[PDB]
Amino acid sequence: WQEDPEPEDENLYEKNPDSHGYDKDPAVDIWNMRVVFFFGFSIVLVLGSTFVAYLPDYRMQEWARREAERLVKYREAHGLPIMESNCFDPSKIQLPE
Amino acid sequence: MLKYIIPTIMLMPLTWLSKNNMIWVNSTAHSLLISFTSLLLMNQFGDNSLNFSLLFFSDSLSTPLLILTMWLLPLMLMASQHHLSKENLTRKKLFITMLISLQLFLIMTFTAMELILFYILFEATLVPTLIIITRWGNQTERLNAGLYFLFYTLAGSLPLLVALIYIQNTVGSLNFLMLQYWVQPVHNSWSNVFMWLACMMAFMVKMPLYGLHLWLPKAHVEAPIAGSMVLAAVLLKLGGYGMLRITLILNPMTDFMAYPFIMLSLWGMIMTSSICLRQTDLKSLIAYSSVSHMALVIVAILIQTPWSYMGATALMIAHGLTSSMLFCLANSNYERIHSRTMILARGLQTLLPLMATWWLLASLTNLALPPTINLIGELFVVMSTFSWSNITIILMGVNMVITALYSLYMLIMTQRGKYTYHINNISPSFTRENALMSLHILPLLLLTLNPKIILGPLY
Amino acid sequence: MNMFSSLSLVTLLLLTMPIMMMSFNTYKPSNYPLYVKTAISYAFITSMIPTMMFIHSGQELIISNWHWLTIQTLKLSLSFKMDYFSMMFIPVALFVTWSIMEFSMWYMYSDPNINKFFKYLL
Amino acid sequence: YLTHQQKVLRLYKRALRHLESWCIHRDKYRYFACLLRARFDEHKNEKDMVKATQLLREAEEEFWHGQHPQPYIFPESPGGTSYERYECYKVPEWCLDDWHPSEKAMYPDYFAKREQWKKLRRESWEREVKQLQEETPVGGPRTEALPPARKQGDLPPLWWHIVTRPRERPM
Amino acid sequence: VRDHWVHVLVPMGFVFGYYLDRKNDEKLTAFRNKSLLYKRELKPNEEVTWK
Amino acid sequence: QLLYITSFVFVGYYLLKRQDYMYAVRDHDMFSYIKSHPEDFPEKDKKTYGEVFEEFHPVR
Amino acid sequence: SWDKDVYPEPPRRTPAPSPQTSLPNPITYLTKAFDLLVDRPVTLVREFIERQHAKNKYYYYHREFRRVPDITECQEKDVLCMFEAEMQWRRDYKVDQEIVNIIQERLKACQQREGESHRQNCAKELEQFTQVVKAYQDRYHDLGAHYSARKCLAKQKQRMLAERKAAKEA
Amino acid sequence: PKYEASRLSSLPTTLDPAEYDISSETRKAQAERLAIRSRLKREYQLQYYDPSRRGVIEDPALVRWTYARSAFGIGPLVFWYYVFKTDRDRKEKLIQEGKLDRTFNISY
Ligand SMILES: CCCCCCCCCCCCO[C@@H]1O[C@H](CO)[C@@H](O[C@H]2O[C@H](CO)[C@@H](O)[C@H](O)[C@H]2O)[C@H](O)[C@H]1O
Ligand SMILES: CCCCCCCCCCCCO[C@@H]1O[C@H](CO)[C@@H](O[C@H]2O[C@H](CO)[C@@H](O)[C@H](O)[C@H]2O)[C@H](O)[C@H]1O
Ligand SMILES: CCCCCCCCCCCCO[C@@H]1O[C@H](CO)[C@@H](O[C@H]2O[C@H](CO)[C@@H](O)[C@H](O)[C@H]2O)[C@H](O)[C@H]1O
Repeated sequence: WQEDPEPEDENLYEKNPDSHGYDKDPAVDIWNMRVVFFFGFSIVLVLGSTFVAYLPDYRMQEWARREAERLVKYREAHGLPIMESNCFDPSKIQLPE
Repeated sequence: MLKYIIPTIMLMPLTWLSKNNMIWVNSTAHSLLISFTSLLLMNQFGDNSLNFSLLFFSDSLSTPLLILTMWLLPLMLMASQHHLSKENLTRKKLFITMLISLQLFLIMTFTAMELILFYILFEATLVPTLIIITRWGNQTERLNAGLYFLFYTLAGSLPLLVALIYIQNTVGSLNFLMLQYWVQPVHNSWSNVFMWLACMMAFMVKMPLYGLHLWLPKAHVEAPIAGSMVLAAVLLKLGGYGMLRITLILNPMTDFMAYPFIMLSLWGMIMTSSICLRQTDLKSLIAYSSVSHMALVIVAILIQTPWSYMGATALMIAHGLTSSMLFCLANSNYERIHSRTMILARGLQTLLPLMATWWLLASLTNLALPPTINLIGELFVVMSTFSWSNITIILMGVNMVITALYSLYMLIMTQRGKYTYHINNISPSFTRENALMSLHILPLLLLTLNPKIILGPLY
Repeated sequence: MNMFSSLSLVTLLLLTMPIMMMSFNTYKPSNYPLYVKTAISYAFITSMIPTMMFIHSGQELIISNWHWLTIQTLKLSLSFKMDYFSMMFIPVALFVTWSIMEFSMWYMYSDPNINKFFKYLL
Repeated sequence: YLTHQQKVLRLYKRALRHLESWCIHRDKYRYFACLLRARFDEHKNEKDMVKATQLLREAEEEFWHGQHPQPYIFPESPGGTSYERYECYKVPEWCLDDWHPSEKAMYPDYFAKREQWKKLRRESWEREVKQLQEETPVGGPRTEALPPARKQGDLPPLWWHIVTRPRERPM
Repeated sequence: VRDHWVHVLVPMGFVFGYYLDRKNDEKLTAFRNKSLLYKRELKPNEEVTWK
Repeated sequence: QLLYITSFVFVGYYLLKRQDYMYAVRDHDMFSYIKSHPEDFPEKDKKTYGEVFEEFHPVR
Repeated sequence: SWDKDVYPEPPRRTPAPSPQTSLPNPITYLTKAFDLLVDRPVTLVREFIERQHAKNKYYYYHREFRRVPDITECQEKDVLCMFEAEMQWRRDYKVDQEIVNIIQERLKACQQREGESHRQNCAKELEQFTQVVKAYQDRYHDLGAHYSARKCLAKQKQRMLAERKAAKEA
Repeated sequence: PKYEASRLSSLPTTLDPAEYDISSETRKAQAERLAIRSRLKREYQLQYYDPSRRGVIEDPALVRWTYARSAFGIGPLVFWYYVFKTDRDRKEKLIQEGKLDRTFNISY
């Protein structure tokens, strides 16, 4: 058949020794590096890591600890078991038979 | 979820209405902004899930998978734009559109309350994924890879549809919040055995379960880089996410029905890890590595313990970044030497010193060095399966040894030794490539500082 | 207590500082090996103080400074054990490592990656 | 592939090296080396070549029984402790092509001289290919031997990767 | 600006998405200040407990 | 392009009216039948979970 | 800074110095250097910061959850009641996890504090740890990853039936 | 004592009885082997030394190898199934009887 020959591979560095590898046009190439570095590293990674570091008591594990401290204090001051085996009051349960 | 659905949809007009030479800048920049806002999904509560509406919700399982999904889109754009540079403008925009449409289906899939809605979206991901592979793969057998990928999925997904519709008729609803309260035990009967298999086999194929895994290496060897990235990092986890949800309504039948799949997983992880020691295609080696890692996830889900579910969640996130990074590393070599043969280009640390460091870090996370979230997830599963049966520690420990062996074998073969004499086109690493590698590993390692956000609902 | 616990942690934090400076904050490539060797020699001195307090009165303590993760009923914290074995081993290890780095400054003098060699030893 | 003469001479050298590994001390080695030589000199003039092959075969059976299990190896020989030690520092010369212009500017004299070599290479290549065509029989080379240059101004065919190979101690 | 008008599309999509998420909560107010857990008396200047 | 949008909306609006009407009729039929046949739709007596027995299946 | 009843410590007994040597104690002079060179400048920075903090005193509160009916009082499939009971049970489950964590912290502090005498002197902590773990195990162990107040109740009723049978056979 | 070759330790060439009886047929075969090697060497060298070439010299032998290579199934599953099933039946039996110690076991 009639078909084009395979193109030869092109080295971005030959025309643009300063290439960042994003585009053959140097102005576009530089802009594309800047958005990736800014929106990728400066925003998402830096500010996103800061946002995660300061989440307000993620899934109440700090509240649970404070609440556990409040109950341990109360139960020991009143001679109660720290924890009971039964999760639910037996009086509210009607067993079969 | 509309604050994520709509701006994702708007990426399409952005790409089509951009100046010809700005399509990668604009799509990449704005997809990164969507990824930033995805962190608002971290408003999770200890008791209740974050229930937006009648259609969508987000708990601690879906949130990390959503963030990973939206993080992966800009990375795929960065990874794709070089080998698509000669493509004509319309076909470039169509390629970006497939990636955007994949994100749209994925974030809806991970947040649907009702299981039929999850099913339709779960199935819809097939279309852009198949089109990405068969249209933009390089080799002849991408056509076969598409058919294997398409028909493995539908061989399992059609029974799932029948089971889902059957469950709604019996229970009255498939809203996942309703199922949590109206779930009833599954008694022993041949009918329930096939209901169980219909509810599970579709997700097993996706993971993929050992013995249903041969589509995966075929798919990876044919896919373009973006295809492998999304496939390895997110699409496999659709099956993991599906199993974690649907096992709710399969007790207590999972007690004995899990055995044959646990055996396949426990033995399969050793088999696939060993196979990696003899793989000659770098992409095929990474594909088999995924099978081995996902075998742990299947075991974790099936034994259904709080520790195993936490490990499964961490493993799914950790594997997604690690495996995606490895395909990107493998692809960076390929874009120079145009071959996936692992033994072709050796001693690359001499020629590309900083890319050798990325290879080193990706390998270290792949073999689960403490305290990477890769090890955290693996360790939690190993902890929990020991209680399930102490003898499992033998298979778990042996798999750790083999994983270290093939992970470092990859590193030694490609990066160390002598360089191949006749390969004289190993040009210095581009800024784009270095940024791409660092945009995988840095967030992965930063997650070590705060693992709790990837441990899932059982945390 | 406060001198004992502060100085035992300073020993560890001091050793990591040459690794952090590799991020180029205040980095002198010209003699990085001398910099690494000096930190080892200073860490040895700082560790001899809590060792001396242990030898004197048998002072021992545990530092659980950072709560890293809680898995239901398993709380994981970064926790350091300044006891008999650590108080005696650390000064010895630092003293031996101090000699080896000084030896290394001569043995590996011609290695073009001598800087990386000292980072890896550290 | 090896002649009988080559096999005997290879065995003598191999036997002497293992004997030195055993003797260690120079005076002891000198004594036993001369005895070993006298064993080879005994059968030096054996003209019956079937007998000569028997002598060598038994000699190699003797060597295999008496060899040192841990013989001395020169440090940079294959199997020695410094073998390939410096390969990581060997960098092929084409890598300089990719240097940034600011890096090349640090060595203006070196890179001007490098351009002359690259010009010498380009202008010589066609004559090298032609010389090899003229001197290679129809079937192709029967051996790996390469010829010298035959005229003035010609370079020996296929010289670049020999002449410009990395230094043994490149850094 | 014909040069950069396309850069408001995804930001506007987010604002519209945010607004529609809020409008949907207005349809799910059947238990506002009525759950046994959180029900209370309204503060003097309060119309609704959340919106 | 304008007539394409207009034609779809015009036809779509009427199709949505009949759609919503047909579901209203279905519901009207269903509730009338339940009222006409109270013996087939008894108000079942509901137990609390303290009273109902559910087997426990340990996950060990 | 914390409740001494929740995280108790016994009164501390430090012996006085009793030198039997004329040589100076290096630790005593290093201690004085540490006070002058480390503690005082550290204390000066802290007091400046606290002075800024006193100009802006604002408060946060510990959230209080009213009690709602348990899963035992919920009619079958009544999701509105089940939901509130389920959420309450989940909050209690997290609290009980931290109660165990408090008791384990007490035990570990005693072990370190008592030194070579821990085996005898930490018996009271060991006993309290043993009991809370048993109660915690009874409530929550073996429920599985899909735990719920329903499954928790099913376990208690199974335990109650085994205890009723054993008492009857006696 | 003669050398016994093994799969992982070959017969030395100096001890191989076929290394000392080299006939005209054997020499002819060695020359044919050297000729094949030399022809491939030249074909490789004309590209490797070509100053205008930048890239990879594709090796059909390497391609054939990867192509050929890219082109005990229930027994261990059954074996492992009975190992874990037998272990878990034994363990479950003891817990129901109370004979398994789980005093401090509250993580799973
Ligand atoms: C009445 C109901 C229908 C409502 C329709 C509302 C939208 C109407 C849009 C009309 C304007 C279309 O604009 C016409 O098409 C495209 C994009 O716009 C422009 O041309 C385009 O070329 C390339 C893309 O191929 C890019 O540089 C850029 O996207 C744009 O310049 C044309 O130069 C313009 O003439
Ligand atoms: C990779 C695929 C893995 C596949 C794993 C296959 C697991 C096979 C499980 C076998 C058990 C099937 O479920 C079994 O069905 C029969 C239906 O007759 C039920 O038994 C029922 O029918 C039989 C008739 O023979 C009656 O004697 C019995 O009284 C009745 O209850 C059993 O109570 C149930 O245990
Ligand atoms: C709400 C958050 C939104 C964040 C969106 C981030 C997108 C960032 C994309 C930056 C790419 C800019 O890339 C390019 O830079 C300058 C902008 O003056 C312009 O480049 C040129 O355009 C014309 C002349 O041709 C001049 O007006 C301009 O001074 C000149 O620099 C291009 O028109 C623009 O395409």
